[PDB]
Amino acid sequence: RYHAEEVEERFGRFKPGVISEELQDALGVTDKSLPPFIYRMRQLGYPPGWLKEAELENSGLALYDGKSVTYDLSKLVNYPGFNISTPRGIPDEWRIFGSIPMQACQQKDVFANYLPIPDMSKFATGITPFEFENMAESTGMYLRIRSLLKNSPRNQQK
Amino acid sequence: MPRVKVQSVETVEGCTHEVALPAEEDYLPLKPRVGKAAKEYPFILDAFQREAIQCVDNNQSVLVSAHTSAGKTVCAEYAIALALREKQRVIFTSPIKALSNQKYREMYEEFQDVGLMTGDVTINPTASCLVMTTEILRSMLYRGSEVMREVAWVIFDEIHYMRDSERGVVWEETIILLPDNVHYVFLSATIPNARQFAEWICHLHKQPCHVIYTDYRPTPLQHYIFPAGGDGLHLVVDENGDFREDNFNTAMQVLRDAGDLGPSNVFKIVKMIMERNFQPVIIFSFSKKDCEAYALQMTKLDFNTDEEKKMVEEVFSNAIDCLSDEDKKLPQVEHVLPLLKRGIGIHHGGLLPILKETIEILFSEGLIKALFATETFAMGINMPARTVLFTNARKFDGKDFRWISSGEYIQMSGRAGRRGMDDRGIVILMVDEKMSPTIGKQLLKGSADPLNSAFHLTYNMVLNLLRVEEINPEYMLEKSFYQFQHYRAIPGVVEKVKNSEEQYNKIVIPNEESVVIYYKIRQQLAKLGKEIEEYIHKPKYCLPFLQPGRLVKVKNEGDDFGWGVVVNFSKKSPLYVVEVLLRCSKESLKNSATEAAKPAKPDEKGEMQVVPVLVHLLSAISSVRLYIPKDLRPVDNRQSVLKSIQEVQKRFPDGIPLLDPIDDMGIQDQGLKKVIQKVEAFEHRMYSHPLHNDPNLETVYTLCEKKAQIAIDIKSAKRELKKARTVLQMDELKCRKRVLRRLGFATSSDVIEMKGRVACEISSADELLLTEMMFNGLFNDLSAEQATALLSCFVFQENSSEMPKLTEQLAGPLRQMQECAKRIAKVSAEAKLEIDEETYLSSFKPHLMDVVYTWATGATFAHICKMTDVFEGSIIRCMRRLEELLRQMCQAAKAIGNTELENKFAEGITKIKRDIVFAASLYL
Amino acid sequence: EADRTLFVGNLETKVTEELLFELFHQAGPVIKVKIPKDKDGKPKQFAFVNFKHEVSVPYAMNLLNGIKLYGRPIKIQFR
RNA sequence: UUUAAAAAAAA
Repeated sequence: RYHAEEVEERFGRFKPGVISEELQDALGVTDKSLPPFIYRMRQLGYPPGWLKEAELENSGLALYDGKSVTYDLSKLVNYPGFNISTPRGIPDEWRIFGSIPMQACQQKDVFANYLPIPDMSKFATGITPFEFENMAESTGMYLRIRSLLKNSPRNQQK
Repeated sequence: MPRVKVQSVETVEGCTHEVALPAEEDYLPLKPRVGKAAKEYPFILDAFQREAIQCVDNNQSVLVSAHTSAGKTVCAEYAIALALREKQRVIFTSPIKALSNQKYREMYEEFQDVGLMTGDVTINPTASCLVMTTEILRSMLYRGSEVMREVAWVIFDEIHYMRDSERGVVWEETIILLPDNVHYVFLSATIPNARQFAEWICHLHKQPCHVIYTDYRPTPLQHYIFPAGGDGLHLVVDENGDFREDNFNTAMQVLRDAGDLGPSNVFKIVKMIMERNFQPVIIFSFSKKDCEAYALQMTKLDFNTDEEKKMVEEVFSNAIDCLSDEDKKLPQVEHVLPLLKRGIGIHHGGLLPILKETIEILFSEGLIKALFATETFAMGINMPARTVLFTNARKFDGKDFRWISSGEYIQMSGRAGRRGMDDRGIVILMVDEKMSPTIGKQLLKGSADPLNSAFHLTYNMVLNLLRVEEINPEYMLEKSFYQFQHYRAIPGVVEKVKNSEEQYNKIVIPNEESVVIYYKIRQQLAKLGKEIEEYIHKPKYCLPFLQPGRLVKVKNEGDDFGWGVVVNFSKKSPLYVVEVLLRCSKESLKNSATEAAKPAKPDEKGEMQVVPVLVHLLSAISSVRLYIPKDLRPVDNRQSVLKSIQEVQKRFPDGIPLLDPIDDMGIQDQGLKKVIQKVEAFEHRMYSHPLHNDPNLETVYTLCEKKAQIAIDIKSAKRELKKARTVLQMDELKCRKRVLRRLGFATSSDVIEMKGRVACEISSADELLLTEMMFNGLFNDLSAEQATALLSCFVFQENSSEMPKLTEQLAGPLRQMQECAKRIAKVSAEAKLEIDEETYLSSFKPHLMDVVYTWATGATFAHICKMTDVFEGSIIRCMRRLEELLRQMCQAAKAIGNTELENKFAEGITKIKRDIVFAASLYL
Repeated sequence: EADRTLFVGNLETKVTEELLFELFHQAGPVIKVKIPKDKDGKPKQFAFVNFKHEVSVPYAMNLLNGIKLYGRPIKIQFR
């Protein structure tokens, strides 16, 4: 169902880019040291997994009367030390595990910019006459609602 | 018998104005306007509207039939203005409740001297104008409320809804019972048989009735087809109406090539629309789940600017503020807001009513630019769009699945193309693999369906009519636009029989006795051959002979495909299907997705395709088994098989041998022996006849056959004509009256007894069950909760498979109700009434009994909504219906003077009526 | 599915669904991790992970192979 | 170094 957006709670939830202290414990490295994967990551490049998410495909359908793919630049992931400059207090530990200093192409800016009938009285005989029920009055809600969007796209186009 | 004259009044181009008036009357021209016009409009009026206004200026009924958005409502507005100007009273009637609310808002903002009367609410009842659903009007008529006296005009809306087949009857009743002095105004979508309706009104009230028919629409339409698999839209129909055959054929060929070989097609279509500047779009899908899923898929676009987002947030918050804060915490309300923010909306019966109203308002104001709706939104008022898209052209009506009728397609597509702002409406139809070019052509080129009534008897109608005096149900049955159609048809059948008779007499035969004897003998031989073939086709005798090379002739009555080679056979489920390799027509082949098969036309050369025929169609199972290639996929091989069959035929110059049913198949049962004896005797008798050896007998035999055909046609036509000379449901009325008297409702003389008088009130659900249970004292002990739950069980009807378990209090009462229903079904059956007891008992679904009990206990709405699976919209609908039924039950208890039940139902109403379910509509 | 599946073997005992999902989601969207347990009630050395797109599966491997989790390398294999 | 498709609706 549309409102049943509980698929995102199979076991929990997380966010991209950020690093949790519990994750630091899991990896065996605290937060002071730069993550080791970053080394290999900056020796690999930008992950393609999130690339598809930020990529929008233009429909190729054409009108049979008788590609410059679009990317959402606001969805770019943040990977400090590879795409963004490493936060202060974290040196360029490229000598650990083997790596190189963050390159411009590895950096975020370069990658981003790269892209008869009976009478009525007879009827009412022997049966209870009809009575009005649920009598009520307008609360003016429609009036105020209409007042709110006084200048709407439809109205301004009128 | 009806006697009505249809004078075709001359009119300017665009409309066809014709008046049906009683035969003895003399047509006269309509007088021009007298005095100032009732109301003035800021824009010029197209011709047909002008003629309608002139017609209403003379207090003569009128039936406007034109495409919605052609501007029908202007006539109703003028009629209301005129009625108000003369201190009269008028009534506006609409089918649906929500449409009634919208119309009421429009009218109130127009004149401000307006009321409203529906089951849910009533506003300003003592108003010179009223808006009410048909049911309220029918209640007024049956109970003869004094308010009905002052009325002079009645404006029926969406009268084409009269063929609803469930709520259609309520129209006819209302039309029949009104006094003659009143004048009508009927607004309907374009329909072919409007003249019949006007004639019915004239004959029924004895006054002129006009008909204005116009197919003109303001902004043209262009119809494109999207095949499932293709990569483009083909302009199948242009605004000029010239159905482009070549483009349609190309689209269907692409469909076929894909079949025989943006993850979602709808996503591609909507994206293309967005980038082509067709933003305001209505996507029609005939399933709630489909609409939900498609809306969810599109949660990655945004058609709205930030300012529109702020406006939408403001409007949605203001609309929702009425509900309690606990209601605002519902997942449904919370989760739709993002969609509206980005410019996507949903509209189907499942949703909550308040959300539906809010989405309607937003769409009317243009904030939402892509709305996924079911068929219901089509009937909405003043919610057009620049484009309309059909996902699936298959809907499940009350009966079963079917292709959408051309009428529904026209009705929905009429909601495409605004006035002035956009000058080209676009309608796009998606077609899947299970589509045929013939079906597509019929759907696109078809016209509106004819208006055929659906009148059917109801116990409430019978009881009420019996109660009142100086009238009986026979009157209604006679005048209910159903006998009327048969009377209109009678002249056709009369002329048909007369013409057939005169032509049959015209035929000339040299000596009919001998020719007739010969023909009878020939027919008897044909019947005996049919019996023998029936003997052969017993599966246990012929199946061993249906080998993958056998050479059998298959001849379905009328159409014979000639010889063809068997390929395979199987037991389908217990008939047997044999797959032969016949010559097909290359037309049935192209549209084989729906067609069955057709013999190859003699002129052209067939395709030699495999046809799955039924076993008994095998006219003759010859015995020459061909050498089959063993791989019949490539089209080259099957032509080789055709050549082989031609060679085999050339080898046997005088007919291929056929298996002898007696010794080859080894049939032993004596019946075949006797049939053989009979056929031998008849053959000898035929040969010994003289005319058999005579020459030129072929033409004489042909004309004798045609004479016999015409004779049987005359017999059938006159039989059915005599059949049509009687009222149909009269037997049904007799059965209903028998049932009513058998249960004490009506005396043997057909005078309503107190039981029937009580049963008169209840009209929202079954009456006999409720009245019997009330009298049998079932309710005397149940607490308000159990009674409420049972009544809910009455008013629920939906395809639900949950079958929940009911623990203690919701079971026993249900079992007692089951016993009473079984008693009623048995009594009906013994009175010779068509009724299936099991189905009747299955109608009362208690699926919501537990839900309603919990809700009455005091549970919050979110709690119950999670207690089952039915969409919250259905729960709200059932709850409202149950509330009105409870009010009627209170009235019945008052009638029988049993204060206990009155108090119990008062408690029930008080408990189950609170914030969200009975949320006052924001249109008021 | 099989294209988007990827077996994980020799994972540390405390390695549960939450930590693996946290590790694997950062590189790209991942459907979920399957750990059919043995008759012990604790995570096995064997398990599987299913990603949203198979194109993401190699990159994770390209980025992760025998990484030091809980001071213990974890191997990853294909179908 | 690897476990069933199913719409719409009311006194």
